[PDB]
Amino acid sequence: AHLTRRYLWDASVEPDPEKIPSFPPDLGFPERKERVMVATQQEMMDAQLTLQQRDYCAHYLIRLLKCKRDSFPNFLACKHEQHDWDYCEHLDYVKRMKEFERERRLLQRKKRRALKEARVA
Amino acid sequence: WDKDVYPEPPSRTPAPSPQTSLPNPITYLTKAYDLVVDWPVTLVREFIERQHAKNRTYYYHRQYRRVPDITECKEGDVLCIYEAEMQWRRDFKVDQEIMNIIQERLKACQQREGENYQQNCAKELEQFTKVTKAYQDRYLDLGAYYSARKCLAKQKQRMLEERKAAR
Amino acid sequence: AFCAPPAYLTHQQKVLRLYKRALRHLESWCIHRDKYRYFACLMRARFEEHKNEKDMMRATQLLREAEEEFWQNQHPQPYIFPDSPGGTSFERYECYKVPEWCLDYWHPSEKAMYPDYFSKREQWKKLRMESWDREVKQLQEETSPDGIMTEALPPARREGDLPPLWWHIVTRPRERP
Amino acid sequence: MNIFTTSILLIFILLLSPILISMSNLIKHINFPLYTTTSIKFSFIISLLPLLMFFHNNMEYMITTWHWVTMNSMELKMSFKTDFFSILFTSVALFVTWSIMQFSSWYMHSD
Amino acid sequence: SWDVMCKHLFGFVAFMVFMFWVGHVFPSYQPVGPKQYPYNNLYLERGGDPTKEPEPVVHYD
Amino acid sequence: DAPPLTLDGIKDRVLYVLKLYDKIDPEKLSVNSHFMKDLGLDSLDQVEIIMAMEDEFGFEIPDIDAEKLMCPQEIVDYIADKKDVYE
Amino acid sequence: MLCLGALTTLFTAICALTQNDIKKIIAFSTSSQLGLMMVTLGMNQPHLAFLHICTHAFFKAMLFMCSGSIIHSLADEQDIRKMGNITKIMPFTSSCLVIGSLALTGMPFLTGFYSKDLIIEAINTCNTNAWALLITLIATSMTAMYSMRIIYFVTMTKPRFPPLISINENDPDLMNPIKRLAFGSIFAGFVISYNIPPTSIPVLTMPWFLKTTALIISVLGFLIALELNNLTMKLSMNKANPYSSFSTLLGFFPSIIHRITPMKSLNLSLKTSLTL
Amino acid sequence: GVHIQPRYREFPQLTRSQVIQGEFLSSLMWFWILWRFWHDSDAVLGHFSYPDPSQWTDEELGIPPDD
Amino acid sequence: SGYTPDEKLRLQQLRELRRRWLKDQELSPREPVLPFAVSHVLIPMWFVHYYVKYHMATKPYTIVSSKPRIFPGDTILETGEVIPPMRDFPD
Amino acid sequence: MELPDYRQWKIEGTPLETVQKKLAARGLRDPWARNEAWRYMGGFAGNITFPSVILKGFKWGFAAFVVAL
Amino acid sequence: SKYKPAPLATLPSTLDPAEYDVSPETRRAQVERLSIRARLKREYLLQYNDPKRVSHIEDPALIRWTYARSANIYPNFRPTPKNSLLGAVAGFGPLIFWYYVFKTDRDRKERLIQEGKLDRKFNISY
Ligand SMILES: [Zn+2]
Repeated sequence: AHLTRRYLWDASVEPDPEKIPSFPPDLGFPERKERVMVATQQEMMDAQLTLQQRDYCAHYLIRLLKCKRDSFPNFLACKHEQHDWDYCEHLDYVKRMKEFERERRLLQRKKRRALKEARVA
Repeated sequence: WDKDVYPEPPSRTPAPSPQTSLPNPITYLTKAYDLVVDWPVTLVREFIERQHAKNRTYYYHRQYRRVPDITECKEGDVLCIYEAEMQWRRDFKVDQEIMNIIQERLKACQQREGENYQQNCAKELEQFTKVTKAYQDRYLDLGAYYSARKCLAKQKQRMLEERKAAR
Repeated sequence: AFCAPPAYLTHQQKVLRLYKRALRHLESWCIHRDKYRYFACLMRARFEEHKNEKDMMRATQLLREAEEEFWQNQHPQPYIFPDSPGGTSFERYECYKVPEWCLDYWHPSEKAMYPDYFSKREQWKKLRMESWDREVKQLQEETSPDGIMTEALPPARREGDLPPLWWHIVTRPRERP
Repeated sequence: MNIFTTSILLIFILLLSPILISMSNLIKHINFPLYTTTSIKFSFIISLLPLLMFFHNNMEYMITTWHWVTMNSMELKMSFKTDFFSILFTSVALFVTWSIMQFSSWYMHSD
Repeated sequence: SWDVMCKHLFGFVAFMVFMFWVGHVFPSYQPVGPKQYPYNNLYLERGGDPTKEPEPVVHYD
Repeated sequence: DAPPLTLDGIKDRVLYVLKLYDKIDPEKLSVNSHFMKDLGLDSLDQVEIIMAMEDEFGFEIPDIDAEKLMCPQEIVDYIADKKDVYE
Repeated sequence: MLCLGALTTLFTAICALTQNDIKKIIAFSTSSQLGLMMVTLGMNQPHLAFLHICTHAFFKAMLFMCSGSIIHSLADEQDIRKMGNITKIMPFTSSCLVIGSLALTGMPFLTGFYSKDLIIEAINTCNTNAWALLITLIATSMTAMYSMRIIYFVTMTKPRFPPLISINENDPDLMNPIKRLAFGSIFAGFVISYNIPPTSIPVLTMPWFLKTTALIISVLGFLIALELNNLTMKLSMNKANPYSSFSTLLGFFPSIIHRITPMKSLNLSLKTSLTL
Repeated sequence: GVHIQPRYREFPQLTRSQVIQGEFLSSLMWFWILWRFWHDSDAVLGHFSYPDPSQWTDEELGIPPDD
Repeated sequence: SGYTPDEKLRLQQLRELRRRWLKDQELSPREPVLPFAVSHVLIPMWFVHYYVKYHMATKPYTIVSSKPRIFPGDTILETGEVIPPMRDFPD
Repeated sequence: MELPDYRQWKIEGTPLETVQKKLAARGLRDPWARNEAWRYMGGFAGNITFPSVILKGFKWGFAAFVVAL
Repeated sequence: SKYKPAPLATLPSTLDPAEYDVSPETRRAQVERLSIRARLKREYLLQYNDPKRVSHIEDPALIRWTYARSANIYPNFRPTPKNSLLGAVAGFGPLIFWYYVFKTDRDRKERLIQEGKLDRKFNISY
């Protein structure tokens, strides 16, 4: 439905996917701390994680992969490890959704504030 | 193989760390392969090599003395130039298997380092251009009638440029 | 495939051959048997009426508008049987229908086995050469009186004679070897 | 682990074995449909051995069996890769093939 | 009829090709911002030059 | 797969079907009994008969030769001749 | 390729809806499924595309040999029109056919389900052509439809086969392989998905309509197909709509591009390049 | 006639094995679908709940106080 | 229509002959007068192994393998090192 | 191979009968129905419902599930 | 609508008016053509079904076809317009088209190589 808003009713309010952080992080965020990668650039390189899979969840992945090589004959027992990885990622998709919504709203700020300044003069 | 002409990196292997009661279906099989496939073969092979070592013979590698190169070779003297177009057509190949090795040494370095080839394997690819930029600069424009006189000219057309550009 | 093609077609055979193309192209739209056995006895009705039209002109005006009604109300993928021209098995087994004049170049070793087979084959080949004369003569003595010739061939008409030109309708590759 | 390399080379040799049996006079004497069906069956089992290896360790192998021409700079050689795509597919394909040859014996009976 | 065929086939082709264009104009994309890769968008690992450090690309919480 | 036909099993099926056609009396159908001169059926009913047979035996009688499957027997040798049944 | 894979998916699927040849319908389904496989490669999701290749092999192989069983058991009838009620006459193949049919329609917890819905939701979540996204999903509903077409006409209907019946599927050579692949069709998606190396970093987070879209569209695809098929038996004649033709004769690409090209490519050689 | 004899206009007789093998393959299909559904019901539901993007306090996203 | 009385005899007679031809085609008794995995699994295997462990293995870059995977906290057999355990997962 | 008595077949009791009755209102009567009777006559007489095929073996399948569970 | 025969997808036999023609003449040709074919048919059928024959049935109708198509062409050639204009567009037309297709490419390539832009990387062969 986001699309319906962007393609059917409005054009500016809805942000463009190509440029999601249209705004600097400081806005409405004093000293926001940046994401921290747990895994070592080397740890990944030694676990031969596909570049794409080197996400901020790379660390829970390496765990899964560990418990998948170990526990070899049993491919149905590294189940907790998969939930974790997935969660980490769900908890990342949500972030990527929070960032998109924040942009959206911020661009709206611009519009409403445009009118604010657009106050008759 | 010369560990140095065909290098090969040292091996690092994670140690066995089973965490399951079940029995690995691989370890058992190997224990068999090693007895019913390897031992039988191993026995034969040795017996081969002792048959060889009885009448051990040797073969050397023809070393070609270096003759005078076209750069120095009278004009029209078909004798000297013939001995000097061969000396080059010979090095047109020795300078080609070298490039065969870099074609190969690399191929291995991207099978041995998958998902890291982008990075770990850049010792070679830097060389595959350090060697390709040269092979391109001494043997490429030439026709199928490649001759030392033409490499002499392909170079010397450009030695002007490394002298006209410089000037 | 057996009988010979008539020169021109009558009115009847054109009408009665639509009753086939039509009813058979009605079992491709109406697949279930019941719907068919219904929607088809209703078809005959269409042909049943306008059966006794004596006015040829009219009759050939019902036929020419029937075959256009049909062309536009036909099924693209009708039900054509498996082994009939245009079918799914048409000429499938023809890769195994060798023409029987090829057992004549077999090595005396091959024909050594299968012994009684060739003992009966040599009888039939004696039959074929023993009548070519009486046949061709028949074919000719009974020739047309300088008139229209069809592709029909005469029967025997005398004992001992074999139907004229019978070597390839008989002794023909078996359909599904 | 030669067990891996040999297995990848072996499937090809085992499957080629039915092809040359028909080249020699031997196939008339044994049953070709039954013999071929069995060897694909054994090929599937042989394919399984590398598949477990890959899964246990997730490692690949480039196998350069024979050189065909140097052709100067572009050397040409016969190489079989054993990446996840190749061995996973090799096992799935032979299982389907093992299924079909037995189906083939029933379907083309009387051919 | 043959004409009916040629027109219909190509009509289909065109409508499709066109609709695919209407599509590229108006794509379907979920409400998700861009994916964030660690380090400098994996500058070094994407094979970047080890010596020349890239303009840091940082990702905040 | 299925067993091959016989000149008396290709005759019992042909009489069977016809005995199930309501117009053709089931007690006056005899193999040497013509469809249009002896049983009474019309021309349109010959097409319908043949078609039943084409569906009982699963093949198509060419019209040019189907236009003549009159006797209820011609159908029994033509079907058999087309299917190579030498009994 | 995302675009052309998408066009082939529906183009082939729509053609399959009206085809009346059992082998032909399965073949069109082979092309559609690969159209979906082409779509995932087009959306740069290579690992899952390979996963569908393996799962696709098990069930499509089953359905064909299933029809191999029906065609051989019947007097070589290759048309759904004359084949009916195989479910009671031959339960062994009918059981194998529906197992394969549901796998083709991505029934939950069967081999198609482990790989196919990953591909579906991948589409529903990526940035893509709107036309491609809509066609791929209805292509999925059509896969259920033609899947429904096969079992209703081939299996659940009064028999319409020729009157003498001689059906035998007891031969070990029929059952065994069909039995063996059926075991693969039931358990392969379970085994392959867990065993393969983690890859692609899928997006399991979706609004529920998109998470369950593959399941629902497949369900109503059959639902809609069921009703239409039933309506057919109502002593109410229903002829073709204008499109039915563009559907049954393969979109008319065969009728037109196979008669013009081979004609204007050979005419030019004999008449112009050779003789002139 | 070999194996099972043909049946003219009658329901082909069926062998014990034909029916049992057919019910066997189908029943295992259903046992597997039911077993996995119970043990792993994340085929329809999904084990991650979509966040409502429209309930994020403006503080959460850095939406400055307008002005 | 109906067969012509002289075509229901050329089909009468020729069918009679076809029936005899097909009888003659029938073969008389005697007509045809005629006058273990180790085999392909083990024997082929030894050879292959002989080839892979004594030609390929011996020659350079003939059997190359992706590096083995090493995770945090797992030991390297050849060198003896123990891969450092990773930074603790806080959540 | 004998053949079932032709008499056995009858149109009543099958869907052909309802087709028979309507065609009859129209005055028409199809004569080939009886031939098309064995389709609906016996063995194949029972109507087959779509849930029945999809759910074949579900009864034991669930019985098996419960036990394993 | 009405079927519309095109040079392809021709008018079927039915739907064809002339089929519905029963003028005396037509039924005189239609019966005069079977004769030619019956006559030819009974000249193939008692020469192919002839015992005691080894020679090759010739099918002279095929020999008249090949001669007409590869050895009766130049004896029936008269150079007109629509034949020489069309006999030069076919031999020199594309042959001149591709020359300006290959010259322009080869010239573009050469310029770029001369000016130093063409990369020619990792190309060590040609
Ligand atoms: Zn069979």
